[PDB]
Amino acid sequence: MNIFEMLRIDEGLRLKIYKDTEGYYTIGIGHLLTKSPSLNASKSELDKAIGRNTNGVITKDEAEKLFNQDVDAAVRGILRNAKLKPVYDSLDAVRRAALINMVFQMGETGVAGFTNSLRMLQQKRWDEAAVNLAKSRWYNQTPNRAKRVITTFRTGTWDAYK
Ligand SMILES: [Cl-]
Ligand SMILES: [Cl-]
Repeated sequence: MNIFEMLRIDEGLRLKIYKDTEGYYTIGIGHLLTKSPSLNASKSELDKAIGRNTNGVITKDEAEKLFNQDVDAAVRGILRNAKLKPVYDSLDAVRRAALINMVFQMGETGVAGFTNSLRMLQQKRWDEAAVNLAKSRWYNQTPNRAKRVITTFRTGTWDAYK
Protein backbone atom coordinates (compact mmCIF):
# COMPACT_ATOMS: atom_id res chain seq x y z
CA MET A 1 0.00 0.00 0.00
CA ASN A 2 1.16 3.52 -0.63
CA ILE A 3 -0.21 7.10 -0.75
CA PHE A 4 -1.51 6.74 -4.28
CA GLU A 5 -3.37 3.54 -3.60
CA MET A 6 -4.61 4.96 -0.32
CA LEU A 7 -6.06 8.04 -1.89
CA ARG A 8 -7.45 6.13 -4.82
CA ILE A 9 -9.52 4.08 -2.39
CA ASP A 10 -10.67 7.23 -0.49
CA GLU A 11 -11.60 9.38 -3.50
CA GLY A 12 -12.62 6.84 -6.12
CA LEU A 13 -12.28 7.57 -9.88
CA ARG A 14 -14.89 9.42 -12.06
CA LEU A 15 -14.22 10.50 -15.59
CA LYS A 16 -17.13 12.80 -15.82
CA ILE A 17 -17.65 16.09 -13.80
CA TYR A 18 -19.40 15.26 -10.52
CA LYS A 19 -20.23 16.90 -7.20
CA ASP A 20 -18.15 16.00 -4.21
CA THR A 21 -19.35 15.45 -0.59
CA GLU A 22 -19.67 19.24 -0.11
CA GLY A 23 -21.53 19.83 -3.35
CA TYR A 24 -18.50 21.02 -5.34
CA TYR A 25 -17.59 20.33 -8.88
CA THR A 26 -14.89 17.70 -9.08
CA ILE A 27 -13.45 15.21 -11.57
CA GLY A 28 -11.09 12.23 -11.72
CA ILE A 29 -9.52 11.19 -8.42
CA GLY A 30 -10.81 13.90 -6.14
CA HIS A 31 -9.59 16.81 -8.27
CA LEU A 32 -11.58 19.83 -7.12
CA LEU A 33 -12.38 22.12 -9.99
CA THR A 34 -14.20 25.02 -8.38
CA LYS A 35 -16.26 25.91 -5.34
CA SER A 36 -18.49 27.94 -7.54
CA PRO A 37 -22.01 26.82 -8.18
CA SER A 38 -21.64 27.24 -11.95
CA LEU A 39 -21.29 24.12 -14.08
CA ASN A 40 -19.85 26.19 -16.88
CA ALA A 41 -17.32 27.73 -14.70
CA SER A 42 -16.24 24.23 -13.80
CA LYS A 43 -16.09 23.13 -17.41
CA SER A 44 -13.88 26.08 -18.11
CA GLU A 45 -11.56 25.26 -15.20
CA LEU A 46 -11.41 21.71 -16.46
CA ASP A 47 -10.38 22.68 -19.99
CA LYS A 48 -7.77 24.98 -18.57
CA ALA A 49 -6.41 22.14 -16.32
CA ILE A 50 -6.31 19.53 -19.16
CA GLY A 51 -5.23 21.74 -22.02
CA ARG A 52 -8.13 20.79 -24.30
CA ASN A 53 -11.82 21.29 -24.93
CA THR A 54 -12.96 18.47 -22.81
CA ASN A 55 -16.66 18.99 -22.76
CA GLY A 56 -16.73 17.73 -19.09
CA VAL A 57 -15.21 14.30 -19.80
CA ILE A 58 -11.60 13.14 -19.45
CA THR A 59 -9.76 9.98 -20.00
CA LYS A 60 -8.17 7.68 -17.40
CA ASP A 61 -4.60 8.86 -18.20
CA GLU A 62 -5.71 12.45 -17.88
CA ALA A 63 -7.29 11.69 -14.50
CA GLU A 64 -4.09 10.06 -13.42
CA LYS A 65 -2.08 12.95 -14.56
CA LEU A 66 -4.13 15.38 -12.38
CA PHE A 67 -3.69 12.96 -9.49
CA ASN A 68 0.11 12.87 -9.72
CA GLN A 69 0.15 16.66 -9.79
CA ASP A 70 -2.19 16.85 -6.83
CA VAL A 71 -0.24 14.45 -4.68
CA ASP A 72 3.04 16.21 -5.54
CA ALA A 73 1.41 19.52 -4.68
CA ALA A 74 0.19 18.28 -1.27
CA VAL A 75 3.62 17.04 -0.34
CA ARG A 76 5.29 20.23 -1.40
CA GLY A 77 2.60 22.24 0.48
CA ILE A 78 3.36 20.36 3.66
CA LEU A 79 7.13 20.93 3.28
CA ARG A 80 6.67 24.62 2.78
CA ASN A 81 4.32 25.06 5.71
CA ALA A 82 5.87 26.11 9.05
CA LYS A 83 3.22 24.28 11.04
CA LEU A 84 3.18 21.08 9.06
CA LYS A 85 6.74 20.45 8.14
CA PRO A 86 7.90 19.72 11.69
CA VAL A 87 5.12 17.22 12.17
CA TYR A 88 5.71 15.56 8.85
CA ASP A 89 9.42 15.23 9.64
CA SER A 90 8.74 13.59 12.95
CA LEU A 91 6.52 10.87 11.58
CA ASP A 92 7.19 7.36 10.23
CA ALA A 93 6.40 6.48 6.61
CA VAL A 94 2.89 5.22 7.14
CA ARG A 95 1.67 8.14 9.29
CA ARG A 96 3.26 10.54 6.84
CA ALA A 97 0.81 9.14 4.30
CA ALA A 98 -2.09 9.83 6.69
CA LEU A 99 -0.98 13.46 6.90
CA ILE A 100 -0.75 13.77 3.16
CA ASN A 101 -4.33 12.32 2.88
CA MET A 102 -5.77 14.99 5.10
CA VAL A 103 -3.99 17.80 3.23
CA PHE A 104 -5.16 16.40 -0.07
CA GLN A 105 -8.75 16.52 1.26
CA MET A 106 -8.84 19.76 3.16
CA GLY A 107 -5.90 21.80 2.00
CA GLU A 108 -2.85 22.79 3.94
CA THR A 109 -4.59 25.66 5.70
CA GLY A 110 -7.34 23.39 6.84
CA VAL A 111 -5.01 20.90 8.41
CA ALA A 112 -2.66 23.57 9.84
CA GLY A 113 -5.65 24.46 12.09
CA PHE A 114 -5.74 21.14 13.96
CA THR A 115 -3.26 22.68 16.28
CA ASN A 116 -3.81 20.49 19.21
CA SER A 117 -3.87 17.26 17.23
CA LEU A 118 -0.66 18.24 15.43
CA ARG A 119 1.08 18.72 18.70
CA MET A 120 -0.08 15.36 19.97
CA LEU A 121 1.05 13.66 16.85
CA GLN A 122 4.44 15.29 17.11
CA GLN A 123 4.61 14.01 20.67
CA LYS A 124 3.75 10.45 19.55
CA ARG A 125 0.65 10.30 21.81
CA TRP A 126 -1.30 8.20 19.37
CA ASP A 127 -4.38 7.38 21.27
CA GLU A 128 -4.87 10.93 22.43
CA ALA A 129 -4.34 12.34 18.99
CA ALA A 130 -6.96 9.95 17.56
CA VAL A 131 -9.45 11.10 20.10
CA ASN A 132 -8.76 14.77 19.41
CA LEU A 133 -8.90 14.28 15.68
CA ALA A 134 -12.44 12.89 16.00
CA LYS A 135 -13.83 16.01 17.56
CA SER A 136 -14.10 17.84 14.29
CA ARG A 137 -16.37 18.75 11.49
CA TRP A 138 -14.18 16.57 9.25
CA TYR A 139 -14.99 13.45 11.25
CA ASN A 140 -18.68 14.26 11.52
CA GLN A 141 -19.13 14.93 7.81
CA THR A 142 -17.01 12.07 6.39
CA PRO A 143 -16.87 9.59 9.25
CA ASN A 144 -15.78 6.47 7.40
CA ARG A 145 -12.90 8.10 5.60
CA ALA A 146 -11.97 9.99 8.74
CA LYS A 147 -11.97 6.71 10.71
CA ARG A 148 -9.59 5.13 8.18
CA VAL A 149 -7.13 8.04 8.46
CA ILE A 150 -7.39 8.20 12.27
CA THR A 151 -6.74 4.43 12.55
CA THR A 152 -3.69 4.94 10.40
CA PHE A 153 -2.30 7.55 12.74
CA ARG A 154 -3.18 5.52 15.80
CA THR A 155 -1.58 2.29 14.66
CA GLY A 156 0.95 3.21 12.15
CA THR A 157 -0.25 0.31 9.94
CA TRP A 158 -2.34 0.10 6.76
CA ASP A 159 -4.85 -2.14 8.48
CA ALA A 160 -7.84 0.21 7.78
CA TYR A 161 -7.16 -0.07 4.08
CA LYS A 162 -6.81 -3.89 3.83
CL1 LIG B 1 -4.48 22.21 -12.24
CL1 LIG C 1 -17.05 8.98 4.66
